[PDB]
Parts: sequence; structure tokens; C-alpha cells
Amino acid sequence: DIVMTQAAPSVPVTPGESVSISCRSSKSLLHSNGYTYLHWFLQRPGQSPQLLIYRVSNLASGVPDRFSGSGSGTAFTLRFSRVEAEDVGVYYCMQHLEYPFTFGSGTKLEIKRADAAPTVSIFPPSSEQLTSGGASVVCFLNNFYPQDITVSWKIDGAERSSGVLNSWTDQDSSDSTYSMSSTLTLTKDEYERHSSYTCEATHKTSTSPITKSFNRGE
Amino acid sequence: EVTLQESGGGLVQPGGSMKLSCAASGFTFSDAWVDWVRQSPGKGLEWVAEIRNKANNHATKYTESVKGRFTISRDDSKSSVYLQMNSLRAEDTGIYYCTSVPQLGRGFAYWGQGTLVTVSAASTTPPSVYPLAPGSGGAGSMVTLGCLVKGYFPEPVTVTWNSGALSSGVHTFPAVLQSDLYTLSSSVTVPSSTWPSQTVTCNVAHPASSTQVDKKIVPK
Ligand SMILES: C[N@H+]1[C@H]2CC[C@@H]1[C@@H](C(=O)[O-])[C@@H](OC(=O)c1cccc(O)c1)C2
Repeated sequence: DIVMTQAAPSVPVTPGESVSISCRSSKSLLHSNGYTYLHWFLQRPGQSPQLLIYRVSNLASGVPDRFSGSGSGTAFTLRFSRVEAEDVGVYYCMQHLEYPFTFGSGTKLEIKRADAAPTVSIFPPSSEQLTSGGASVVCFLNNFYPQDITVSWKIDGAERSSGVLNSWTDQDSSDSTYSMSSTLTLTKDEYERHSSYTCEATHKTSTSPITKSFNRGE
Repeated sequence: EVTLQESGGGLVQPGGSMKLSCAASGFTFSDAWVDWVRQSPGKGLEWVAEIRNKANNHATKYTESVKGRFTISRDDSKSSVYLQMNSLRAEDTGIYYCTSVPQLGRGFAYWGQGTLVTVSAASTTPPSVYPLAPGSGGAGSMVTLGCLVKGYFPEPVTVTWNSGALSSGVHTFPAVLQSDLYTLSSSVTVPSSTWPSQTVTCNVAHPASSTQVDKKIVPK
């Protein structure tokens, strides 16, 4: 099997500048007919892959002029003349020379922007859920940057770790921010033994934790 | 207008069998070579199988891990290609996409939207949908509302706000799985001059169970 290598798992870049992504093949992709069988694909979050460049340097129809490709033998490069915020996604190279056809692991393009503090919202269980015997407390930490953030849950001051469900969105294609959802799963019974519920976030935009809480007894 | 459309995915029992279909249009299907590629966490994109055109004797090629279990075929009179999968294992779980090489040297020029295959002995279960309204009072300029979707299986569920009318400040997070099955949340941020004066509704559809639920977000 031909091994396709994309060293960088991701590359940070600021909108407006040019950047390149590289790919290497364990074997020459030059065919007898004289064509070099290496293609580049883009996969935006939640969508199917899409062809950008076929056979090293041919732009597919509909692909923006800012993309170009180069290389030969076993080293290839994908360049952006000017990067745009909407270029967020994962870029894959693929050899189409021998079976089985193989893909590189991909390189995610990350757009750098100004720091953005998360907007934190906490939500007590809906009464509909309580009548059902459940008590999920939800916390949304939205539109922040950079991507790393830490969330802590406190119940009456003491930290809880089990029963916490965390989910993250990909970088937004328009404002380049990230968002996170954190859910504390409790039973109606557990929920009622306590009163203070706290969603605490630690992000680089603040020295002290961002704190949001409410009290069941209200 | 070029398009490839897959169908036939869903929940399937381990050791069971399933057939995926791909319908083409907008290009000379009979000249094209058609392939299936799947995607899963860990392996990323993985080539699965290929069937050539008639001039090339309809020859098939398969990746090692599916040889003997999967069978690819095509029907040019219907501009379709099929992927028959037998003895399904948990490792076959993933998104399957149909793609084609329309002409020599073109690469995988066209791709379908993909269809999710989940191999599991668990059973289909509909979701419960809970509206999430703010505790305190707004103001202040913007208000964030939410929708909690839990207890369903398998994926996916589609969530929209006001039947699609509200799309801008929406974040629908990836589902999380544990003992209560899948739990997914979605939030929407709107001006405080929009809610609660105007009606904000969460619309949830779970194809697998044919469940549809519309829950209004009311001030608590
Ligand atoms: C190294 N080659 C070999 C194996 C992969 C790649 C590919 C290529 O050369 O493009 C193949 O052929 C097609 O995919 C093809 C050929 C004729 C018509 C058509 O629609 C598609 C021939």
C-alpha cells in the first residue's frame, strides 16, 4: 500500500496571507502514461469531501483561483495565494495510482483571529423534564477564541465530574470562533438534594473563572 | 446538473446485511468508473470498492478488509451503482459516500452527500425534546435559548429553529452517547426584541423512528 503522509495535523493562518500544506507519498505517483496521480480534496465540517485539484496542478471546475498545486514524484504542495475565513476545514491529498487508493490523514486549516471571551448561559432543568424524573443542567459557552477552554461543574460548592457530557463545534466559517456545550446529567432525586448549581469556565480571556449559576430553590 | 445520491443506510445488526444504492444524473454515467469511500473516526477517509465501465469489462476491485463480504455492482440502464454488504462488523460503521471518476485523469470529481451506516445490536429509540429558556430577565441585548434532545438512537436527528427561518445565531452541537443513549443540544441567540415577543420554536426530526416534534420556548 502506498502511504500518504501529511505531517501537519493543522496549520494556523491569518486571513489575507498565503500559506501552503504539504503531502508526501511513500512511492512515486508518476504513471507510465506520463500523468502524476495525486489529487487534493477539501472537507468542510458536516459536508462530503470535494475535489479541489486533480493530477497535481489542475484546478477542478468551480474551485477558487486562490488555490494552486505543485510537486512531482513524492512531494506535493497545496498553496493558498490569499487565505479566507471561509477556508476552514480539513485538506486531504490522495494517490490515485494503485489499488487500494489511499488518503493522507488530513491537515486542518485554523483561522487566527482576535481573542473572544465566551458568552456563558446556564439552564435549569425544564419542568417538562422534571415531571419525567430527569434533571439535566445545561451550560453553553459560545463564540470564543482561542479554541481551548476548561469547564468545571460545582454542586453546592463541591466539584462534580461524573455525569458530565461535553461537545464542541468546529471553527465557525464566518466569525472563526468556537463553541462548547456541557451537560450535567442528574436524576430529579439527586437534583433536589442540592440547591446551588455552577458552570465555571476557564479561558485565556480572563484571569478569574467565568462563573454562571442558579439555585434550585428559586 | 451533476449529482450522486446515496440511500439505504441506517441501523443494522452485527453479522447482518445491507445494500446501499447510488443514483447518478447530470453526466455520462455509462463512461464513468464508480467508487465507494467511507469515513470513520480513527481511519479518516478509506477507499472501499470500485466498478469500471462496460468497455473495461465491468471489472471490480475491493479493499482487503471487505473482500468476500462486500459486492459492488451497477445498472447502467438505471444510472445506478450498488454496494451489497454482508457479515457487517462494528468496524464497518461510518459514513459511506458514492463518488465517480467521470473521465480519464479526472480524479473523484463528484461526490454524494453520504449515508450513515451504524452496526450495532441496540434498537431504534425516539428522542424526548426539552425547551431551554433563560432563568433571569433579559437586559441584555441578545438572549440565548436552547433545545435539549435526548434518549434517541441511532444518529442522526435534524434540528431547525422556526422551521429554518432562524439560522444565523444557531449552534447545533455533536451528539454525545452514554447510558441514556444520545443527547444533543442546540442553542440559538436572538435579539431580546425578538424573544419572548415573538414565537421561537425548536423543530426536531428523527428519521430512524419517523419522530417529529415541535416545542416552543416559553419564558419560565
Ligand atoms: C492510475 N489510473 C488507473 C487506476 C486509477 C487511475 C484512473 C485514471 O487514470 O484516471 C483509472 O481510470 C479511471 O478512473 C477511468 C478511465 C476511463 C474512463 C473513466 O471515466 C475513468 C486508471
